[PDB]
Amino acid sequence: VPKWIQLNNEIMIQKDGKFQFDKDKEAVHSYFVDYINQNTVFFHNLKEKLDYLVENQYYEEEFLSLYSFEDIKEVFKTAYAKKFRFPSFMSAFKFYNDYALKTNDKKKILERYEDRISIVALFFANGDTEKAKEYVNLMINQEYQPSTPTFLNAGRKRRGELVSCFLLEVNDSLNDISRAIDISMQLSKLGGGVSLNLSKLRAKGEAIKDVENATKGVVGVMKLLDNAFRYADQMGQRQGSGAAYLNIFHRDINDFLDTKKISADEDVRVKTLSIGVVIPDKFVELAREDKAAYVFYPHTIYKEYGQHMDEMDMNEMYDKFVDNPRVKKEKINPRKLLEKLAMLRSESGYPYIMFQDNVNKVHANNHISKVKFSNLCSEVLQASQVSSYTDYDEEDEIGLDISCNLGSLNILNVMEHKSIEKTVKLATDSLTHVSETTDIRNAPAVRRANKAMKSIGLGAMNLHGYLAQNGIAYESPEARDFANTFFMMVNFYSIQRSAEIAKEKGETFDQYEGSTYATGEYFDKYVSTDFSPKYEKIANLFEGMHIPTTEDWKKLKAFVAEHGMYHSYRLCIAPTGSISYVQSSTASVMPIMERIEERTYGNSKTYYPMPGLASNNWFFYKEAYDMDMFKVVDMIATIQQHIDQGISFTLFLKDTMTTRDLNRIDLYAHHRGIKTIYYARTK
Amino acid sequence: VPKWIQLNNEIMIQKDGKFQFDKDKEAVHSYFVDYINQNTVFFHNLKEKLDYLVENQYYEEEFLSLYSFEDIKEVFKTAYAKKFRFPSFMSAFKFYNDYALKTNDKKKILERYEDRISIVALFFANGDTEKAKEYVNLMINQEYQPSTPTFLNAGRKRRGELVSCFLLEVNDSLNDISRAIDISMQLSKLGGGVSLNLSKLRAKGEAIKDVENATKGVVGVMKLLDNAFRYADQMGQRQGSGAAYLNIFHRDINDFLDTKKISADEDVRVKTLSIGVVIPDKFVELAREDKAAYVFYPHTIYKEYGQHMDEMDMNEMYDKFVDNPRVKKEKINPRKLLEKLAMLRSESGYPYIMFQDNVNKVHANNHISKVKFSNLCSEVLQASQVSSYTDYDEEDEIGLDISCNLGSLNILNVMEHKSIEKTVKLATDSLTHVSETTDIRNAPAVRRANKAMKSIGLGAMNLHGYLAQNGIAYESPEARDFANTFFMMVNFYSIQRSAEIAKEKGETFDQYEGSTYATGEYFDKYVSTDFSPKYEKIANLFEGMHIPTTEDWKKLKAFVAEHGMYHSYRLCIAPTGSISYVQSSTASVMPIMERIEERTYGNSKTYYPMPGLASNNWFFYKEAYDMDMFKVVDMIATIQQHIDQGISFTLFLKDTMTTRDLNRIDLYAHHRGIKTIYYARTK
Amino acid sequence: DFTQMFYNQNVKQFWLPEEIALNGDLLTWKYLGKNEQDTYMKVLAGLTLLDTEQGNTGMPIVAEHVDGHQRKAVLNFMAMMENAVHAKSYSNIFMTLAPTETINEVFEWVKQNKYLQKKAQMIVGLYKAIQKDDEISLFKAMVASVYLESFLFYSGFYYPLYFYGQGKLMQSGEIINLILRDEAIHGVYVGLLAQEIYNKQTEEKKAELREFAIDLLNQLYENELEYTEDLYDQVGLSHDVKKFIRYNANKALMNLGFDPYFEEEDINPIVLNGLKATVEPLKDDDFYF
Amino acid sequence: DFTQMFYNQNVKQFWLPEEIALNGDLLTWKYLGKNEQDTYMKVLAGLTLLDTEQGNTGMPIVAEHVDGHQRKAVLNFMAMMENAVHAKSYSNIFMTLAPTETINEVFEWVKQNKYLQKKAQMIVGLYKAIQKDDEISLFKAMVASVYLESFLFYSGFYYPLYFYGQGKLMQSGEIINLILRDEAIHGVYVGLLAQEIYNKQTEEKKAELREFAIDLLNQLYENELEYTEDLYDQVGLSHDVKKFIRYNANKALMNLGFDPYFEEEDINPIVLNGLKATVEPLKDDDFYF
Ligand SMILES: Nc1ncnc2c1ncn2[C@@H]1O[C@H](COP(=O)(O)OP(=O)(O)OP(=O)(O)O)[C@@H](O)[C@H]1O
Ligand SMILES: Nc1ncnc2c1ncn2[C@@H]1O[C@H](COP(=O)(O)OP(=O)(O)OP(=O)(O)O)[C@@H](O)[C@H]1O
Ligand SMILES: Cc1cn([C@H]2C[C@H](O)[C@@H](COP(=O)(O)OP(=O)(O)OP(=O)(O)O)O2)c(=O)[nH]c1=O
Ligand SMILES: [Mg+2]
Ligand SMILES: [Mg+2]
Ligand SMILES: [Mn+2]
Ligand SMILES: [Mn+2]
Ligand SMILES: [Mn+2]
Ligand SMILES: [Mn+2]
Repeated sequence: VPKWIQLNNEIMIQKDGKFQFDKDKEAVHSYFVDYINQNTVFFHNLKEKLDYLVENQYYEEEFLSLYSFEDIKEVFKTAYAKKFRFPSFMSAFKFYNDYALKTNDKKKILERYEDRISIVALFFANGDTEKAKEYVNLMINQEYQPSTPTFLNAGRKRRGELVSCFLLEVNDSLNDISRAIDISMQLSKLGGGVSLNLSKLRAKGEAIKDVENATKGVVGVMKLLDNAFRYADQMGQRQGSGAAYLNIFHRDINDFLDTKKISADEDVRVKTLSIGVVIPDKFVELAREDKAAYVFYPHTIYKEYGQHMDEMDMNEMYDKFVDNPRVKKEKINPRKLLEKLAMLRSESGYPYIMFQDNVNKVHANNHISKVKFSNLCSEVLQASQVSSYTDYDEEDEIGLDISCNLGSLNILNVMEHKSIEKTVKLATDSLTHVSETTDIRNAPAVRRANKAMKSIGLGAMNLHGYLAQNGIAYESPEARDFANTFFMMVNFYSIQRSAEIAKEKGETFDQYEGSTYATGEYFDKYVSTDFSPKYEKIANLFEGMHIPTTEDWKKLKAFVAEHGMYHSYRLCIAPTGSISYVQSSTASVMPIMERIEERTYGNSKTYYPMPGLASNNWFFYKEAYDMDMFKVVDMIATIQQHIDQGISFTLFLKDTMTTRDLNRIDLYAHHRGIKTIYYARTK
Repeated sequence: VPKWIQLNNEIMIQKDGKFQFDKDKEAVHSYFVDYINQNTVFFHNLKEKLDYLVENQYYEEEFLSLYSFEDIKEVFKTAYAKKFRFPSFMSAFKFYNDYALKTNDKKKILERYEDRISIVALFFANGDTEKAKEYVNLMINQEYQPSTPTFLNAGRKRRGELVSCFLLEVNDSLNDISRAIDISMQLSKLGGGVSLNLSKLRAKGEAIKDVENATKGVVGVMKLLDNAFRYADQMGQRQGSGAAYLNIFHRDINDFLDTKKISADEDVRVKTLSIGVVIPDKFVELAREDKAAYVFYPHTIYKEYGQHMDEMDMNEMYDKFVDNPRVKKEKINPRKLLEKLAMLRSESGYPYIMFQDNVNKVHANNHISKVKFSNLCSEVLQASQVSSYTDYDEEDEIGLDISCNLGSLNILNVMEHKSIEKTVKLATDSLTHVSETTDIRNAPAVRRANKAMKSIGLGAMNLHGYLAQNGIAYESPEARDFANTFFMMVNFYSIQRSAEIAKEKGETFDQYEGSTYATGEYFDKYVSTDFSPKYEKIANLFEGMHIPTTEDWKKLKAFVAEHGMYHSYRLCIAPTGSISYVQSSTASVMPIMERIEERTYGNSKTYYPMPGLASNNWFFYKEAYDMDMFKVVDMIATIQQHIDQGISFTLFLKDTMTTRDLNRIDLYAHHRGIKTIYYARTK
Repeated sequence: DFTQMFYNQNVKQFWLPEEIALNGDLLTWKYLGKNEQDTYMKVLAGLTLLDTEQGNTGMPIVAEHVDGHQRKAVLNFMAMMENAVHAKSYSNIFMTLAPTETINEVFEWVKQNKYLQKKAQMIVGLYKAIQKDDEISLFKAMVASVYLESFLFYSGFYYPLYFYGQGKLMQSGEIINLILRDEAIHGVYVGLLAQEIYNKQTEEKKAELREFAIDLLNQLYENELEYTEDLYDQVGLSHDVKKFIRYNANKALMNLGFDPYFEEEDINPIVLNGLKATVEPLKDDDFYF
Repeated sequence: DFTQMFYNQNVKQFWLPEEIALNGDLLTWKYLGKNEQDTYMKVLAGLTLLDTEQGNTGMPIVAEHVDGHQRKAVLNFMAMMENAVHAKSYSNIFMTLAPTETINEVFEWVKQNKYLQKKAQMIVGLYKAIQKDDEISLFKAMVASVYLESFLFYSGFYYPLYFYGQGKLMQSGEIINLILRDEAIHGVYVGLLAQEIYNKQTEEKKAELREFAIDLLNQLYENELEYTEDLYDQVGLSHDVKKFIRYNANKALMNLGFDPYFEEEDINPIVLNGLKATVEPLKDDDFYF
């Protein structure tokens, strides 16, 4: 057992009835005195290091060639002047095991934290030394964290794509299904998580070229996609991850759900394909009134109306579908379906729940399309247009496939530096740069939507960490007040930066003129409701920072009207799995699952306390499972009212609560305006 | 139970110790006087029938519009003038259950045998009334039988494709793999059996752009193809059938074979994809000498030499592969691999065995490409060039994917009518028409190969029926002499018709100038060796027909040199599974499995005696399992010497014999020049 | 050829009642109508009563007359599952859903019920008629046993599976599914033992045993139709239950190596949702001809 | 007052030999003398025979005649353990340690060994003499069963325990300890049932039953002495084993409610060292907040 691992395991050993949290710091020192410095490759000067990394195909020549060597050296010096120290052993371990650049033999460390941050900053700035230094100060203060793809791969020649969330629309044809399989394989090859909408696909027992009972339904397509994702597994590094979304009014919805049951046969169950269910308000109304619902055959609806079932508003179309004899449908019990969803989420955490009307009643780009499905993490909610992939030697009709750009603000570090505006604007600029530098040659609709929509996702993390280190309970009304104010400022500065980029470049996102930003509707609740903190403690937390008022929001609305907005979507709160360790932050805006988490690496045990955990804030670091899920829903809705896309919202349940409690949490989330529900993790 | 069912079951009720074969005839009468005539749909005249079939989307109106109604009436009258009667109940039952056109609800019979034959003939003639009458006389006499796709689907609006088998070359890339999956689904949707050569795909543990041990090998692609064929299953009517072919020198050859082991795990086992193994002469030489062999990693060979492992001759490059340190290889025991092949064929009948050198030592189009794999029935052996399917928005390099149209000569009916020449020429014309009117819009390499190669497959059926009905034992040297003479005549007249078509159209198949037809090498054994019958009985059997001599072959060689050949490939002997029932013929050139076969249909059981089975020819209808497989190999080699493509050669084994006997049969087949071995069916 | 394989499958399916917590069923039980609760109780009592006969007589009597140590062990294991596992499981379900007085009354009713008694006594009659060293009488009893395991239970299993497929009474439905999975393998195994006896007989004796099996099936089937209407008409399910009986009758026949008697039918989707050749090395000179 | 607790104890003791990997004994087995291996094989073969008959005959027949579904469930479970678990475990041991020919030879040896045949004849004879509704014949068979469980197995158990206690053949020894743990509770349970019948008798009848029990014990004992000498003389342990079987004879008598018959002796200290989530329906009030 290594010395740093012993020093880390000494945390659980209680002295005077208290955990030895400070010992973790010592572990970090050991982890750097015994391992990191010994296995870190050192060079006589930075010029030699850069030459070795470029020549050995570690870095890219293009992004480094935009700067003189003096500017690169100045950026590296700015990164190293902070003298950044990892506060916990797990932060440094996760960085140097997951993100630090290693030799081809994987035994030496080529990149420190400062080196990786400097390289990512130089990639972000695209030739501006001052902008690169600003990015270096942003990331070394740990105010902003690029996502795992961006942080890991920026500036590296041997790399995947910087985007890892991809949403694909699948049209109801064999050509479109095969193209979707191909694109899923190509994007998993790039290292991205792929979500596919299967609602347009006709159900099982439908007609193919006017022969009856011929379609295999969406379950056969799910089997094909599951095989494709198993095959494309990042060159045998990570398990291929894919998601499939189906509307709850699709007839296959039960069989869809049956793919996640343990009792399902081998020809029914898909193991590497996550599933999500899109639930329109009509289904919730039918379940609430206990009226029996109807699941429709999509192809009959398409033949009758010329549009797909998921392309029209089910609230106004459901009665017409039911009363139409030419539309084929099957009787179901919506309450039984809700109970089945709750039971499946209890067993396996699936499916993801998308409340379609909750997403689309605040969606700014409904003119382009309504949000029909979400991503693999159930937080990307954007307009998508299906593509018509025709036969060979025939021109395809390329639509819009969602691929947003991830990046997370560290709420604790951002707010302690009183730099919400600067961090949000710099993160928006970096996300815009990464979106502009993304070029996928095997996903035509993804590339077209990236060029047109210019959608980015700016998330936040360390919400619970910040609240606990400031003596605020996550379920307290003060925490929701802080979340409201902080995320309203984040939205304000994100919109301001998007409008500034649109003014500078002279271009907005495609079909912006029809958006609620152009019409000013988006700013309605912002020009009438003041989002300043209602509690003195939160106001003192925001001291030293200008909180945008209704007049500021009116000025921003006028600015957007005059200049437009560059990004169709700006904010989405991703789970932030492993980057939260490196940043010493709690994951996403979720409450912490455990105060101290026990992990097993190799044959060794390691202990990670939550950041800033001590005896004084032990009570404020309440575990997520012990919390009331209604108050967690309230906080997530408070944040969601300022996020244009969704939030990865995992439910944290105890083994005691039943499926009725899960359904109640889901229905309260639907009532409170929650757009997506990610997971049902049972303790 | 139906009256005809009782009459057919009365065959096995012996009277005076003999089977009541004549009862079978009675059954047909019943089957027509109680079911077919009552279930048939009669019109006032042919005009009303044709109009009803045209407007109700049963028939394509284009092929019928090329004839005036008087000509169509004359063709139908020619078909009905023969007064064709089905001699066995099973012939009529199979036609009216599998090939006769029924209504949309399948409650009535719209097409008689004469109606189907007339429609197929009118489609074949393409506006020529005299040619349509010739086709009608050829098919109503049952001298020639179009394949099941062509016979069933010719002239139908709801038809599929007339091509039975498709062969795809899969290049070593994710884009090519995805395109192969798409094309396999498209062609299975069209109803054709798809064969894919996986020998170019790099083995398991190869590098995908400098990251090693990343590839899943051919087994992952096999699983993808298996799921694709499961999904595309002819709209749920016929199970999707696919074939995978791998060279025996591929490193994955064991894992490949492990897909068919009955103890294979679900993550490896493949159940809807047939497997074939391509064995060069080098492997047989290594096994014979007991020298340990080496299987190779295709990607290392491609990197070192710039060509795929199956793209070059292993007999001359195996030592270079072994001595090359930059080529990666694994040690295997070739005798152990042969024993594994024999055990697998005993257990499940797989893999198909393709003796590559036996195919390519007489292959006429080696300049275009060597034959690297076979079809799903292991009888199509043609040159194929792999396609380079590139990224989206990039032009693809379209290669040649094999596809040929099947058609079988009924040997008994052809020789009874003394019309080898006329039947062969008319069948060649019909297959040329089927190739010309075939246009597949989702398989580009298949379309290009169909347009360029113009390859057709003219098979033969009722070899054993003709031999047994003429008092010739199938294993006798007289039977092999008859096969030699008959198939030399078939080859002569097929080459003559191909050259005549090339002369009349002024065009040959692509790259004909480099073929052995153009250089005259193909005719060598035909201009030096006489293939006239060596036995007086066979010569009497061939009386009334001009058997080509060496002078006729020299004249044909000169004619080909002057005019060329329209078809790259002309003769391939398919299994002819279910259409042999309608023709009252034994399946293909294979010996009969059983004298009387008991088949269960619905809740009833039926007995089909072999065509012409009686007391005097009971022992001439020797069952295949009771026959010496070495003499069957001799027969198949004798036929194969006159067939440019392969023959679907099924091995018929007894349970008592061991895997060593199967290996001996395989090695004798390789020694005798057998190109492919189809199945190892054990009694 | 088969006893060790069945031994393995049997012992690896071992389970105990205590593993499934039953109390959470009360959360759906309270929402069923009186007719639904009545049918469920009656079906449950029917299964309980029949399974007791199988544990006390059916399996032990067959184990007694079958020769072979390994077969006796497998049969003993199956008898154990009836008496120690299944019987306790049925009792547990009852005690959870009904008070003591209600349980006693339901069993009094089902004990007097004409259709339940007819089938119970028909099966028991054949077990009592087995004679020492007479393989014909043993075969007849095995046929009766297969009919119970693979056919007669299924008019009863229908209802718990119907609820289980709808998300109702999930804990007791899980228990029933485990029981049913045991009875399926019991039926297949006893079926193979019956085929062994059948295959030792002359052609005339075989035809006579086939007639026995079909005649017995017919008697039981006609009583099942009456049993079915008696229980399921009040909840409107009898048509679909009848399809399920015929489908399972066909499985029972196939277990006995006989052809299906009834035409193939589709089953209620809710209930569906609830539900070497000798290796010889190459010796060389096999490559030369 | 006791069946339920025996039911719970029996089912909680459930095990399969496959749970214990046996390849660890391969070396300590290889190292034993030919005499030691011979005695060991034969000892386990004698045990296999006893469990074969206890499972096939003894436990099922007693189950048939004992009244009460719970008592029958315990006896059925014990029967299953005898032939499906215990008897089979010995074959697992044999198949690991010995070549097929040695295994074949030892099973041939049980058939021709006069002491093993005599003890089987005597015990099985009493089982097959049970008459329906005749409690005295049942008592006699239960005495025989207790003597098999608590006395007769022990001439066999000695040797695996003797090795286990020296740290030899410890995986096989683990199996044997599990078997012994089962037989101890089987002997107590059957003993309690025998006492029930004995306690119903007149004093005169009781006196005769004690005579039967003691005469039977002495007859079995005298045969076991000869069996013990036959097996253990070649390994030098006969006198030690004899002390062990007398010790266990007293335990068998005690299980029957009788006083010890043999005087206490020091036993070899080596041998002593050898010893889904809950589901609720959705209410209309859960849709409003
Ligand atoms: N907690 C930590 N986080 C990150 N790096 C660390 C940490 N502890 C030590 N190191 C690394 O090890 C070096 C030694 O640091 P130490 O605590 O011994 O003193 P120092 O004054 O920071 O040293 P130096 O002269 O290297 O700057 C640091 O410069 C840094 O590179
Ligand atoms: N074996 C058969 N094959 C094909 N069609 C048959 C067969 N048997 C009967 N039919 C059909 O059923 C009709 C019944 O007539 P059948 O053969 O009994 O003799 P028919 O009335 O004297 O006239 P004909 O033989 O001249 O048609 C036939 O005309 C024919 O259309
Ligand atoms: C992407 C991917 C490829 N492969 C295998 C199958 C293909 O035959 C083979 C080639 O993939 P390619 O698509 O050719 O990958 P590449 O072109 O980026 O890499 P290279 O330059 O080396 O050609 O890699 C996998 O096994 N799994 C995968 O996920
Ligand atoms: Mg379409
Ligand atoms: Mg490549
Ligand atoms: Mn039972
Ligand atoms: Mn049972
Ligand atoms: Mn025992
Ligand atoms: Mn015992």
